[PDB]
Amino acid sequence: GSIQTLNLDITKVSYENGAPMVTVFATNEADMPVIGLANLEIKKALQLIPEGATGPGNSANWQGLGSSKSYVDNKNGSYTFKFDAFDSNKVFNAQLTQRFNVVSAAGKLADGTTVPVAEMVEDFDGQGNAPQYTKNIVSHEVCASCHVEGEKIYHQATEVETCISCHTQEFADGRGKPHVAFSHLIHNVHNANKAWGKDNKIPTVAQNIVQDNCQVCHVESDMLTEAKNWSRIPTMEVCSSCHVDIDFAAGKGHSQQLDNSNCIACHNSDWTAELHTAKTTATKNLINQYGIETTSTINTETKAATISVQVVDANGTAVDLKTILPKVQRLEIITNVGPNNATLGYSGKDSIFAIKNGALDPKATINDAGKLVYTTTKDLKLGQNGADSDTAFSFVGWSMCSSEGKFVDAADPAFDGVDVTKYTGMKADLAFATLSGKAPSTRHVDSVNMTACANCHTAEFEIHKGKQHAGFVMTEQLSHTQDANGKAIVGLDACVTCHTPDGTYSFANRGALELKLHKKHVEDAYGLIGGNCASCHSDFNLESFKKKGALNTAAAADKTGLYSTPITATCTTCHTVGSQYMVHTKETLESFGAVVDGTKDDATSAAQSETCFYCHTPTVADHTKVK
Ligand code: HEC
Ligand code: HEC
Ligand code: HEC
Ligand code: HEC
Ligand code: HEC
Ligand code: HEC
Ligand code: HEC
Ligand code: HEC
Ligand code: HEC
Ligand code: HEC
Ligand SMILES: [Ca+2]
Ligand SMILES: [Ca+2]
Ligand SMILES: [Ca+2]
Ligand SMILES: [Ca+2]
Ligand SMILES: [Ca+2]
Repeated sequence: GSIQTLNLDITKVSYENGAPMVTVFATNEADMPVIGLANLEIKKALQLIPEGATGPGNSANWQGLGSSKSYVDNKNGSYTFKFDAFDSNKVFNAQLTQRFNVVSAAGKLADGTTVPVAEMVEDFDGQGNAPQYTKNIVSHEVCASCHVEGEKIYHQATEVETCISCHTQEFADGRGKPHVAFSHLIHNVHNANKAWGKDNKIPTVAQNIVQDNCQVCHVESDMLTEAKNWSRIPTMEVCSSCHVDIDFAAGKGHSQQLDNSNCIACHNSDWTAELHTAKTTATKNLINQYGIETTSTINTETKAATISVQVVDANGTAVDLKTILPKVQRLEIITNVGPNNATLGYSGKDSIFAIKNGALDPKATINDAGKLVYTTTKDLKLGQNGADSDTAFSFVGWSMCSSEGKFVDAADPAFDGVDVTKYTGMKADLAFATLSGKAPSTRHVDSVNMTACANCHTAEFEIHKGKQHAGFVMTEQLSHTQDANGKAIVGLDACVTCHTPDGTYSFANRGALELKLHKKHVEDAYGLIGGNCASCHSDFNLESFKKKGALNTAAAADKTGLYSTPITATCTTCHTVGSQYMVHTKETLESFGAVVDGTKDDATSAAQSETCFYCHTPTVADHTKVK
């Protein structure tokens, strides 16, 4: 027995006896009644003090009426709560909106059926009818973009409405701690201007992901009638959460404000909304002004790839590159071979900055058709490593010079790209060519795609933007397949040009794409992801292992490469051999056909000898499934 989803509805609220009687109906993912819940509770009963009631400019706030774990299982999927101690403070007002926060703890029914956590709020008028007014600003779904759905976020609960129901203005006032009001706390813990908690945690990582972008949590919605409160209700209590150096009482860093009466008179919604979103809006506008369309052909006699880049405008119309060359900050072309098992390594790949700060490299030209044209100089070794090695794949990244939301001419040929306020990474592209002239091989893209990355990093993520790279914006420009609904898949297959089976610049960094995303995110995003493979994966492509060879897993004492068989290499990124995270010894892994941190030749020869998937049957839902 296992329930996948527990749905909760408050179906009836009756005040016929004084204190409300509250009926909850519980169903599973199949809409069948759930009988026997043992940990159902009204975690909070509240009523809504309306906006301005506590003073001009002040927020609406949730006033406490108690809680209850007292209920009858009616044996039909419904549960009826009573309150032993309703409204201890004697503030109940039937003219106010009434809220109930209902939670069901993860656990087991009696029959042993597993039941997942469930939370909800529902609002009512003072007689249990539909409510007359609400404070509906955000919904739990925005938090699930970045925090694993169904797991506690910091503590107590899994859904933002539960946090909001306890972290009230009344709660903060009662503790003498303004900062624990949820509308203060939530900005505080994602903003690095001040630390939080006894430990003085500086939110460096939250700051680097969220970047004060109001629109990752504040989203307009017919379902959320107070969604525009983020710009319409300026208060010292909320604005000070990130604006930490103003003292409104003393008039330091701002004119004196003794209350919230005048904030909106000067801080109009249009200005607050515009000023906090201006820069991301302007950047997104610049990224969407141009595209590129890239082709690649192999000379059958020289075995060199020629890559052609067509700039296009927002409508897909040709732009001659000569017209915008002075504004191009960088354009880079990286070519590798064998899209399912890259063969040239990091050191052997072909790479060029065809354009730097408005100057063509002498190896790149613009033809009479207005296309940039570049021919590889490295030995591509086409056809030297089986059918996959027939195919060259070329990744194009580029950037435009930009200031205050406009493209500008490059004024400084030596501009180093460190100052990311001076340029915009643009839409990257991927082009395939074959030596044989047959259709190209392509890597699988059916297990991970850029939609998952964009949940935390946004669709405008300028990957590697800085001193070393233009910034790769990943879009349908480099899609070559569709999912089962016909949606273009934006794969990470182009990243393999550098993230090769031989690693990146050093044999020490687990640079292969099969290892690198796991290594970065298990080290730096475990608070968000932990073991949640679904944060990136729709599926595992286990069949892809049959196209892999050796994967670089370590550097020897002399700085040369050590390699593992590909399943062992992939699992060991998070399961280090000889650590507390890996039960299998090296000897045991070798008994299962593996090479652990051996020579490229030994790992290549053994790459299809691993018996791991005889026992292991990983799925995204449970990657641990085995024996
Ligand atoms: C991605 C853009 C995010 C969205 C949307 C939300 N949160 Fe977040 N949060 C995020 C990061 C990158 C971090 C820092 C993690 C780290 O490792 O340092 C956080 C941090 C928090 C915290 C602090 C405690 C913690 O879990 O580390 C809280 C309490 C928190 N976040 C809550 C939260 C809620 C309730 C959200 C929806 C309104 C929410 N976050 C959105 C990234 C993102
Ligand atoms: C009451 C039933 C709570 C619910 C639901 C949530 N939290 Fe909470 N939180 C609670 C208490 C009693 C405290 C200590 C307050 C104090 O006096 O210091 C907290 C504290 C936090 C903090 C630390 C805030 C700070 O020190 O600046 C965070 C980041 C926090 N709580 C987050 C949080 C989130 C995201 C919740 C919903 C998932 C949540 N809390 C619910 C009580 C209650
Ligand atoms: C998620 C990590 C958020 C980001 C980023 C920002 N805000 Fe936010 N805000 C968030 C929550 C969960 C809440 C509480 C909502 C509730 O129902 O209590 C808020 C609240 C505000 C408010 C208060 C509105 C009111 O009625 O008093 C304001 C003025 C506000 N938020 C503004 C704001 C701005 C300007 C941001 C970008 C700079 C922004 N928020 C980011 C969650 C998150
Ligand atoms: C963190 C999530 C923030 C909250 C909450 C609020 N603001 Fe903010 N504000 C923030 C940043 C990162 C910036 C710089 C933005 C940029 O692109 O330049 C700002 C800026 C302002 C400004 C302009 C700067 C100035 O010196 O006055 C104003 C007037 C401003 N912010 C007002 C404001 C108000 C009224 C808020 C509560 C509704 C508020 N901010 C919240 C980050 C955050
Ligand atoms: C008009 C007479 C104002 C009243 C009343 C309030 N504020 Fe203000 N504020 C005003 C100006 C002209 C500026 C500078 C704008 C700029 O872009 O330079 C501000 C600034 C702020 C900021 C930003 C602080 C910073 O980034 O340095 C915040 C967060 C802010 N103001 C909030 C705020 C609140 C909450 C008010 C009522 C208590 C309030 N301001 C009153 C103009 C006026
Ligand atoms: C939220 C749950 C995330 C998902 C999904 C993905 N990434 Fe991520 N990434 C996340 C965090 C919290 C951090 C560390 C930030 C810090 O400041 O330390 C990262 C880091 C990266 C980096 C490093 C560069 C950077 O901008 O910090 C890269 C290049 C990166 N992440 C890429 C990436 C890709 C391609 C993803 C889809 C496979 C991806 N991330 C998912 C949080 C999250
Ligand atoms: C060669 C021009 C590269 C391309 C194309 C991509 N990456 Fe990269 N990446 C590269 C180097 C030299 C390094 C540092 C050494 C190392 O292997 O760690 C990286 C690093 C990453 C990281 C780790 C964190 C960081 O340093 O930013 C991640 C998560 C990463 N790279 C992801 C990534 C993705 C998703 C790419 C396709 C969009 C991608 N890289 C392309 C070199 C190059
Ligand atoms: C985003 C930060 C990721 C998380 C979280 C996890 N995986 Fe992953 N995985 C990721 C990428 C970018 C790739 C490379 C795809 C490529 O083209 O090489 C992978 C690859 C795997 C593979 C190889 C098979 C495949 O589908 O490509 C396996 C078996 C795999 N990942 C397993 C896995 C497990 C078990 C996770 C949860 C603990 C997990 N991944 C998280 C990115 C991310
Ligand atoms: C990082 C992105 C991971 C990759 C890649 C893989 N695993 Fe994993 N695994 C990971 C975590 C964070 C955990 C939970 C650890 C804890 O105790 O909380 C696990 C757990 C397992 C387990 C269960 C633990 C045990 O002692 O056996 C198994 C069997 C397991 N993982 C197997 C496994 C295999 C076969 C992988 C390659 C296909 C693999 N994991 C990759 C994180 C990550
Ligand atoms: C059956 C005889 C097995 C073969 C063949 C392989 N593994 Fe295994 N593995 C097995 C069991 C019974 C367990 C523990 C399961 C549990 O829940 O406790 C494991 C565990 C792992 C783990 C998790 C390690 C940890 O977290 O400590 C990993 C990463 C793992 N196994 C990988 C792995 C690889 C790469 C194999 C082929 C070389 C392999 N296993 C073979 C059972 C069996
Ligand atoms: Ca209802
Ligand atoms: Ca819910
Ligand atoms: Ca802070
Ligand atoms: Ca293309
Ligand atoms: Ca075999």
